Amino acid sequence: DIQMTQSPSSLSASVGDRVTITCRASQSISSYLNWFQHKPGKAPKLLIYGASSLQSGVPSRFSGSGSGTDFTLTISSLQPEDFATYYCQQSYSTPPYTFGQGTKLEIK
Amino acid sequence: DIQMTQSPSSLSASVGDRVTITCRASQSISSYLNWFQHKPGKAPKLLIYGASSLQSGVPSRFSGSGSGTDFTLTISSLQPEDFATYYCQQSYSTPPYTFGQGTKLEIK
Amino acid sequence: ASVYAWNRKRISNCVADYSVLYNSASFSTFKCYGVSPTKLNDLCFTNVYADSFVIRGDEVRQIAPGQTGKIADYNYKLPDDFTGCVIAWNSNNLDSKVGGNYNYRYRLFRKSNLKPFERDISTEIYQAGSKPCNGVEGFNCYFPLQSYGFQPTNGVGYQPYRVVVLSFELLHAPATVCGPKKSTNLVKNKCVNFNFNGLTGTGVLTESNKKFLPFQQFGRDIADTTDAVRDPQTLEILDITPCSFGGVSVITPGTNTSNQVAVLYQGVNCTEVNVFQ
Amino acid sequence: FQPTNGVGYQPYRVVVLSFELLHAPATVCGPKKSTNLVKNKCVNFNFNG
Amino acid sequence: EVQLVESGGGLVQPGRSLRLSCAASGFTFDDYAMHWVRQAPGKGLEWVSGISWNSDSIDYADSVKGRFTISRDNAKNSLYLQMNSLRAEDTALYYCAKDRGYEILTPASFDYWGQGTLVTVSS
Amino acid sequence: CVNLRTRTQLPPAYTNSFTRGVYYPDKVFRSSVLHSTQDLFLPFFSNVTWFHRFDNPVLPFNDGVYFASIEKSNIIRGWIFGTTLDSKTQSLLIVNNATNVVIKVCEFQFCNDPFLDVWMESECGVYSSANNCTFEYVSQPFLMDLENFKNLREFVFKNIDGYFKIYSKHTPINLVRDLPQGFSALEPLVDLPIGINITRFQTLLAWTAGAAAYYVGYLQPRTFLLKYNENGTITDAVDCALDPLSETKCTLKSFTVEKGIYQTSNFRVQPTESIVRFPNITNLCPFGEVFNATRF
Ligand SMILES: *[C@@H]1O[C@H](CO)[C@@H](O[C@@H]2O[C@H](CO)[C@@H](O)[C@H](O)[C@H]2NC(C)=O)[C@H](O)[C@H]1NC(C)=O
Ligand SMILES: *[C@@H]1O[C@H](CO)[C@@H](O)[C@H](O)[C@H]1NC(C)=O
Ligand SMILES: *[C@@H]1O[C@H](CO)[C@@H](O)[C@H](O)[C@H]1NC(C)=O
Ligand SMILES: *[C@@H]1O[C@H](CO)[C@@H](O)[C@H](O)[C@H]1NC(C)=O
Ligand SMILES: *[C@@H]1O[C@H](CO)[C@@H](O)[C@H](O)[C@H]1NC(C)=O
Repeated sequence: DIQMTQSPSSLSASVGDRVTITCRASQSISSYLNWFQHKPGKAPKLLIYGASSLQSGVPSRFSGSGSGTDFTLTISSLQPEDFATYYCQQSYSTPPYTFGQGTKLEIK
Repeated sequence: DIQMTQSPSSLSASVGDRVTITCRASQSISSYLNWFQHKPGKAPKLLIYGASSLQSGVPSRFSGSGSGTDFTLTISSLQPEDFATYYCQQSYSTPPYTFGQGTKLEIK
Repeated sequence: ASVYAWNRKRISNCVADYSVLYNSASFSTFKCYGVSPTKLNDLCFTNVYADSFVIRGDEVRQIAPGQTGKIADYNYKLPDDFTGCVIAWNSNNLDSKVGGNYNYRYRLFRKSNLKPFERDISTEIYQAGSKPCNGVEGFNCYFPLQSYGFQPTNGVGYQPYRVVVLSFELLHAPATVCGPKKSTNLVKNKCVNFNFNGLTGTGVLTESNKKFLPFQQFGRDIADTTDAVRDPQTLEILDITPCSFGGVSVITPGTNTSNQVAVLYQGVNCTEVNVFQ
Repeated sequence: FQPTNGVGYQPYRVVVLSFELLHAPATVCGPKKSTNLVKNKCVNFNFNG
Repeated sequence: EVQLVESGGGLVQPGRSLRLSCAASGFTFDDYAMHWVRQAPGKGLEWVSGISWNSDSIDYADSVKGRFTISRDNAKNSLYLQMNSLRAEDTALYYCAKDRGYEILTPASFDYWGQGTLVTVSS
Repeated sequence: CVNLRTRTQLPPAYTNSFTRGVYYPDKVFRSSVLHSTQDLFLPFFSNVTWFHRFDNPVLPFNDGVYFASIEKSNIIRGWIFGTTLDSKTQSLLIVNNATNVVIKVCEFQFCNDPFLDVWMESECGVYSSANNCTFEYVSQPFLMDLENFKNLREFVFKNIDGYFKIYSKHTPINLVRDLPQGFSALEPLVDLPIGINITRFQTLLAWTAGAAAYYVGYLQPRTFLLKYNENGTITDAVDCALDPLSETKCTLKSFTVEKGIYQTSNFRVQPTESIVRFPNITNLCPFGEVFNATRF
């Protein structure tokens, strides 16, 4: 079994701020991490598949990085449509698609 | 110290089935894994030295794969002479030749 | 063995089969200079050299004619006209120790670059300065040999590699290392396509008592043309004569007048090819 | 740039040296000693490279 | 085609020593490494000790350090294993395995084994 | 071993080599042609050291040896080649004793006077110990008798490309104290495939002292023009750098020249020394600043 961990718990910023959300994996996953933006009112969406590959259909403001057992996600502006919960998912170990905990982001 | 783990505990198949035995290493061992077939009635034998190198003297039905912290062993047919216990051994870390636990295979 | 003490094995009297070597997949580097690996079967060589040693990972490229380097100059040198093949493979499973294998030595300093294909065994203390060493290591006294730090945890480019190079030499000597080819029966006095230990060519094998040839095999002419050859199976002096040459001149009147021709083969005694001489 | 990046994604500092040779007085020479000058004698001279 | 037969199994009290041997006949003993393996009656395999092709590099398992002294005799193709101060947990089955390489610390593993000799540590 | 000091001190004599020392350079058959080749040959009219009394000191081995001997009882047995000859380095040994030809490459312990004593031969005291032996070879069985001159034997030894090549020839002669003026072709005998390092050598002799002598000459790279007769044997040769007339014969590729003026080569004055003239600036280039920098 593999344990997937979230360093932040709750963050707050402004409309012109910049914060970084990091996700640590207990065992090496070799850059196979995914980030999801789960708006609590509707279905979740995907932002970055793989370590640093950005899916078509979302702004290029988001940027991911990391490999092995250390990963990070950053938002450059935190625009007024970015308040949501972000999850990090691994797809490399035998337990299929283990999700990390949430990370609420309320800008104030 | 390095911990060497065996995901399966006991498996059952048929004469025309196909099963995969996997062995997970806590720390990276860089494709330096060995597989042994220990018949409980006589001396154990070697099947695959290294990650995917097959020793001369045993059928080419067996096939190994994996590197880093994830490894797998598969048997294509499980013929009536393949009932035994299989061990995975690492030869890369400072604790010399750490063996994993057994994995009994009784076909029924 | 070590770099400065590279082994050399004599190969002779062989039915040499290189097909099994080509079909093996355990060699990462398989490079040949001047000979196609698929063509190694038919060729015959007078002698074969096999040199084996172990060097560092980054130095596998340095083993080539006209190459410069520390090992290239001070340890192992290849002739510029080298022909043969080079074989090398990694040996982490055999030549790596967690504490570091210190059994492999190579030379650091020496007076001058060594001539190709020669061995150095002397372990005298190198004089890097002016202070006489007198057998005592110290300042201006560097030991020329250094030991490789081979460990299983090291990087891929630094890993130990085992090197075996095959060099083929050809000269006017009875070849003793041949390939798995069947010798057929001899047919003479006809225009054939012979092959005498790799000596290809066409002609007629007339029986001629050219001379004694007490120890000689080939016979040459003004050009590089083998005139007489000695059979490899038995001991007889065959003679090579090329097939018939010539030209086709057409004797014709004007096509306005009529449509007839007359062919002339000049310099051809066409008892073998209204016939004139 | 971050310390956690992969081996292929790490930053690299590049320094390139370029030499130009033309009909100009050579100014960057190596550590070569200069000997005496001999006249009226067939010699192999080396004047500024 | 190789043969590996051991000896020295018996019944001894705790803290007492006994001596093992192992005969090799089917190969060339002068250029291979040898290992000793322990099989508990109700557990899996465990590595104990190993020696090189010559008596240069010797390694021991953590639980058997300072108690075991593995020897070697290249003259008559026979190795040894002197166990000192035996405890009750050392009542397992001991095999005499052979290494594929010539070093005590290599990816090369154990290709040929031999039928073990059972030892008991009890009164 | 055994030391013999009853040897009168004589300076080595000298004799004209004339036109001796021409062998077949390769194993290809040519007939009725004039072939020009470049090989290690003995120069024509060279200086040959002459030895006789028992005289067998150590002699150098630069690039080859033309060894000649005229005898009546075959005092010479074999030869010894090596560098140290004290089991410190590999050495070559050849003994053509009364039994057969024996060749060994083992490391021997040679004393300060290796020699054979003798009619029958009993004393075998050329060496004391032998270890780390590598190569051996024996020829076909043949027996040879132990008892002016009648025959002349001449040998050529070469050591190149890790091969020990021996050329030999044996011809009758009616001379006693003079080397024959004539031509004799040497055919190859054996080609030992052994890569020894040889710098010095010495000769063996087999109490009664005999009246005999042997001649020694040294080879050096020279160009020769060889003439083959109708039977493929060498009949005449021209040392191509002995004198200007020889150079003319090489250019025209013939052994006869008509009246006239011929152009042979080009004269060129060679340099004597070299001079270097560089400006005397001693400041070092700023490479530390380029490499040992913090922020690019
Ligand atoms: C600054 O650069 C110089 C040369 O480019 C370095 O000098 C050598 O460095 C090596 C490796 O540390 C030493 O073994 C030599 O003894 C040094 N030679 C001299 C003359 O200093 C120097 O190390 C560089 N500085 C730093 C801090 O790395
Ligand atoms: C090889 O050829 C020689 C040549 O005459 C012959 O005598 C001998 O019988 C041959 N041997 C074989 C095995 O064909
Ligand atoms: C042509 O060949 C025949 C028989 O082979 C011979 O009689 C005749 O003389 C030859 N022609 C010439 C011009 O020699
Ligand atoms: C041989 O050499 C000696 C001394 O070098 C010399 O005196 C003698 O003239 C030489 N022989 C001939 C034939 O020139
Ligand atoms: C060639 O040998 C023969 C013997 O068959 C001989 O008669 C002839 O004279 C030799 N050739 C020469 C040029 O001497």
